[PDB]
Amino acid sequence: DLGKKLLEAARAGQDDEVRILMANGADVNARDFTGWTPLHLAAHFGHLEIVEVLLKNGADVNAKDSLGVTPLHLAARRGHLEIVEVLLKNGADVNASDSHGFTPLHLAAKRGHLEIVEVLLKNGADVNAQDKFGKTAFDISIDNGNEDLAEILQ
Amino acid sequence: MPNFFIDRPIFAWVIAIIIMLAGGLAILKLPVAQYPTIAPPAVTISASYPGADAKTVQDTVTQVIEQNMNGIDNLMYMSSNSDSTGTVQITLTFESGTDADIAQVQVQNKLQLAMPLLPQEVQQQGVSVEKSSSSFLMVVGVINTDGTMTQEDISDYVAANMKDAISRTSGVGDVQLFGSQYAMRIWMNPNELNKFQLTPVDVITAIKAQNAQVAAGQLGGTPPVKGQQLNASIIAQTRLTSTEEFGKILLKVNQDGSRVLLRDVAKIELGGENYDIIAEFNGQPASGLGIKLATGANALDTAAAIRAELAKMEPFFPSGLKIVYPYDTTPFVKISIHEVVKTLVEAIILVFLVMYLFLQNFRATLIPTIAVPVVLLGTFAVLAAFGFSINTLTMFGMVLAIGLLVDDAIVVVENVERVMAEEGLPPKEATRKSMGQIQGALVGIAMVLSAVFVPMAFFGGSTGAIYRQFSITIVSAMALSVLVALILTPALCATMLKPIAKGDHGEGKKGFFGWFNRMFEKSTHHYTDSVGGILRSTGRYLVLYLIIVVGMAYLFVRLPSSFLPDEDQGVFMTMVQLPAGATQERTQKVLNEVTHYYLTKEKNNVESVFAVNGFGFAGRGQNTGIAFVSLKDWADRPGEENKVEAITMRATRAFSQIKDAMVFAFNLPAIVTATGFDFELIDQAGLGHEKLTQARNQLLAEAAKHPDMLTSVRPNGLEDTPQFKIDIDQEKAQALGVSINDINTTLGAAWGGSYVNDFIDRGRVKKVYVMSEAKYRMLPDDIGDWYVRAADGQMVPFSAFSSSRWEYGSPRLERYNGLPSMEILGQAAPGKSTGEAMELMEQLASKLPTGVGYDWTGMSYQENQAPSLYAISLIVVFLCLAALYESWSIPFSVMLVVPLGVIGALLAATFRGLTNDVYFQVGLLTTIGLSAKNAILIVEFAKDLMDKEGKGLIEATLDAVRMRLRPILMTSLAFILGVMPLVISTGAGSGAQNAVGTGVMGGMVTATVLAIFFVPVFFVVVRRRF
Amino acid sequence: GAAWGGSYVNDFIDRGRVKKVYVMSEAKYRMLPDDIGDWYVRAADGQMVP
Amino acid sequence: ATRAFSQIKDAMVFAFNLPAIGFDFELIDQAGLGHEKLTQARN
Repeated sequence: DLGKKLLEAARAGQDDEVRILMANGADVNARDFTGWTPLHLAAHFGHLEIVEVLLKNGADVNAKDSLGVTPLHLAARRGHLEIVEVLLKNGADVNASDSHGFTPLHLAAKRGHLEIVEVLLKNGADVNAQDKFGKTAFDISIDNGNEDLAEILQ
Repeated sequence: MPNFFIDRPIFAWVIAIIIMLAGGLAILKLPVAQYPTIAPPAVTISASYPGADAKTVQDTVTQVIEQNMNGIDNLMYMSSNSDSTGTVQITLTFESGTDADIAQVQVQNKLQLAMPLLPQEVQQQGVSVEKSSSSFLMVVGVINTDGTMTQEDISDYVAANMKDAISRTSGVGDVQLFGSQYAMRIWMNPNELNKFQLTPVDVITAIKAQNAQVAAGQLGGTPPVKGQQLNASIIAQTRLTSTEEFGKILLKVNQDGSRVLLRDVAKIELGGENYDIIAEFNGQPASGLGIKLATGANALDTAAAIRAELAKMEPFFPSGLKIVYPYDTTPFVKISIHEVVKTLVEAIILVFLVMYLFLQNFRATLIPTIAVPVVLLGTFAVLAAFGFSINTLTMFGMVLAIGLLVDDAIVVVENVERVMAEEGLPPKEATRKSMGQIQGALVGIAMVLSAVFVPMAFFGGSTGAIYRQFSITIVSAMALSVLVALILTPALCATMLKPIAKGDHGEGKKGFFGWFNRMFEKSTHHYTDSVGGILRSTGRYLVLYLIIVVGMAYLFVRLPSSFLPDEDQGVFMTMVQLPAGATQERTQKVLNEVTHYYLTKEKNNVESVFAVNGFGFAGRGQNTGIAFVSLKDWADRPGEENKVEAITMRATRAFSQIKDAMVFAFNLPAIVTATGFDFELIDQAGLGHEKLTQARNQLLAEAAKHPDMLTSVRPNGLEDTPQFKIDIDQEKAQALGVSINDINTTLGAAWGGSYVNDFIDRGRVKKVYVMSEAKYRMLPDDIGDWYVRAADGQMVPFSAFSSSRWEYGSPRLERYNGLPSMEILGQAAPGKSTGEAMELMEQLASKLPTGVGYDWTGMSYQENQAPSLYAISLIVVFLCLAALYESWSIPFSVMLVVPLGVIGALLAATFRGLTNDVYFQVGLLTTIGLSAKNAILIVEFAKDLMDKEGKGLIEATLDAVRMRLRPILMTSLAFILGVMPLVISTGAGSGAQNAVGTGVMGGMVTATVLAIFFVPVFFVVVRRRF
Repeated sequence: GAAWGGSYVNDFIDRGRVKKVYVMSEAKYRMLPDDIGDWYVRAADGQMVP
Repeated sequence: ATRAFSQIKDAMVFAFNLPAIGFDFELIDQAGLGHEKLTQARN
């Protein structure tokens, strides 16, 4: 399957191969036992050019994991702000919750990423929302010990 | 001195007998193996961590051990990897000449002192430290054709009934078991455990208490009260022995009277220590024994010893339990040794024929028949003294020496005959005169041949180990040949040779011999007429010479190089690589599909297929596998269409259709090592694993932009795969009265498996493993089935105090010299040298992200001396001829014969399409050595005639060249014929025979046809200039 | 094990040198098979039992 | 150097050229004397 060679290229960061596979119509919705799509991989491992090329090609922006996770979740947890914005412009559910109740904000506030937390907030992300534990963006920031993130989310 | 043993024939016989005896004794108490030890000493520290990922193993075991490998002597480099099968393996390689015993004990000791720093379960399991540079003599497969016992059943039997017996057998040094003995297995059930408010913590606690060896005292023990009459020992509780006893282990006694047994919450049975690997032999469950040869032991006497012991323990095998021999190096040694004796025998018969064809008398043809065998037996003694052994290298080393041995014998005998025929001198005084003509020449030759062969035994590392065998072997035979040619042979001539009247060249005699003599005696005129005309036009031939030299250089650099010729070992391997996350079941289908291909589309050539599911030389896990294919005899696979390379390529091309995985066949190395490089990419800062992977990919992509320099540049490891991370919330846990220890044990034991303690099975100590039943530990949705008892006594699900997420991690983490790394393999593009492809890789690596270093390991290290050694060699040779002739100039007329022998070898090698390997190179040195010997004699005679009877330059050269025609012709005729069998040899170690054959025959023809014409020219032009 | 076999507990310093500390039953109570029932262990509720 | 360091108070400061490349007496406690009594024997 070309779909597999796509998952390898999307993860590896080979734009040239990825574009080529685009020419050849390799499945853009290909999956692996984890449910991760080429867009999942690219968002997680942070390559933008791929993300855009993938989105231009009909990829599900709100593709979910077997555990409910999405590309925004992946990009927010990891550090890529540029990826976050591109994803949001294409219709990524800002309030997408995990099987465990985690949203893109939680993963962001959990790891800090103040610059990414602001972007998610100005897009209608709940303050309110609770993860399985019942922690909220503020609960996660205070416990973590981030005073700067406490002001933003307050 | 010849004149000493000419008057004392009996003394010479004593020496001959002593040499024979000493040799005979040596050829009986001398080790026998396929190859000597060539690889540098290497020690491997192996450790296991049941249920541990690649990351955990490295950060708790690999790193702790690596930091303690200091203070050890003669380390070249350290290497290690950490798999997701819970295994770690640290290999330390040492300088050549390092006592492997001392090296291992130093590694072992440092490891001991680091043992207290390792995880508990890693200590329980134990840490191994073994010499890894060793090679298997054979592997003994043990299958069950009855289908009445699993591979665990076979394994346990082999370990408790065979492993020990084989180990004690004479000759075997080490024995590896391809499996594991039984082990008590407790397959827990989370649904049941929760029903009785129990956890894997309870199950473990109960087993450690109701299955242990409790120490008690004695009755009437010291100090006793006076009057005590008996003193008996007290026996307490002792470890359990049966499956039934374990199931009876008490866990909880309900408040209603009933009890809960271990049997009630888990299935109890005997299984294997692990289930990672599953082995099959032609589709049948199998196990085996990897057997190694003890040092100094005889491989043949050992292979026969193990087959006797196996047959001696045969009547005790269970039903349908048969043993097979998938791998065995014994046949190679038998064939090798047999073909050496054969060659040596038919070499004496040929020398006998050519000796009788030219000399035409039995008494003379008898002399070489004695001199040659004496020297052979003698060199075996010389080898023994140095500590060498009979092996493939030293064996061929002699079949190349017979040419120099037969020569020295033919030269002494023929010269005596030629003298008596040119003057009415009786044998005794003819031998004195004859020897007086070649005494100095023979000694000088011994020096020259030493100067040619001895420097070759100075190459460093592995490559030096190989040359050292040939060199020392050939030099010994050479020096022992001259010695016999100055003692035994001269005595045998002045005693066994009959008088021959002056002018009697058998020119008039009956029949063939009479015709042959007139024919040859007239051809010696046609020959001296040609040389006479040649010496009238030397300029024309100086030009032809340069053409030969130029052609030599061209044909030399255009010849591909390989270290040792590839062979058909009757076996080959096929790798199997499934995608990431691929299950053991899937891998099995592909292996069945591979085995089904061999036992069908190759039934004529394939004997068996040993499918090992879960193993790989560059990575392990459920998604990997190997198939060891064993072929039928070489007498059942005729033609190149049925050899390994033909079958391999045809197999690889057939497995390409499989869209499920990457499957390809490939012949194994000649010696267990290849070509290409061993590049090591090193994280020299704190970059991490992901940053290192990027630097690798970046370099791999760059090397892809040089298909004219770099080919097949690939990573020698595994690729990152999705992992299932669990996040235990510390807060909610403490908020429910649940201990983190309880959590990480019920999880670690149920899903990972925990080794609890030991029990005795039929008088043998074995392990006890606790672990969840398969159906309760397969998917992420099963984690919720597991409950943990809190302080309040309530059972709390895992889905209450944890979360999860998919992640990426390495299944196999590598390290080099204490730092993170990734191995990179490659080779030089066709036509380019490794020294060029290496230089390029260094350049590409110099442009990598800051904090990324590199280094060379293995072959690529111990990587440079050839010209330096043959510059010293070239000099010593010169100085020798200089002293032999008392001249600074004359030596040149001898050293010019070198290219004449080389060109022919290059023609043959290139024509047949062979490589410039070690067999070829050694074949050259012997050709060069022999052709040089001819020149030395022709020059010695010519120079002598000028100094003695004051003959002219041309007059002397023509007379000298005439006298040397027959000797040179004879030894060359008997040589070529005796090598023919090697050149045409097919199958069975031919790859080696063909190398030593084509290289020699081609070079031997050109080195005599051209030398008899060119050396008279060299002498003249040199004598004219200087 | 401690009574009938003796148990090595730790070390102590005797006149400058380190030596062992042993705990074993008095000879008189570890000579006969019947002496096995003279030994009491404490239960969970603080009651002794032979 | 050593001459100038003898001026330093409450400290033993020696500058020595390493020998290329005096006596060493050892006082032993044969009985179980103890550290204090051994010191008395030294003093």
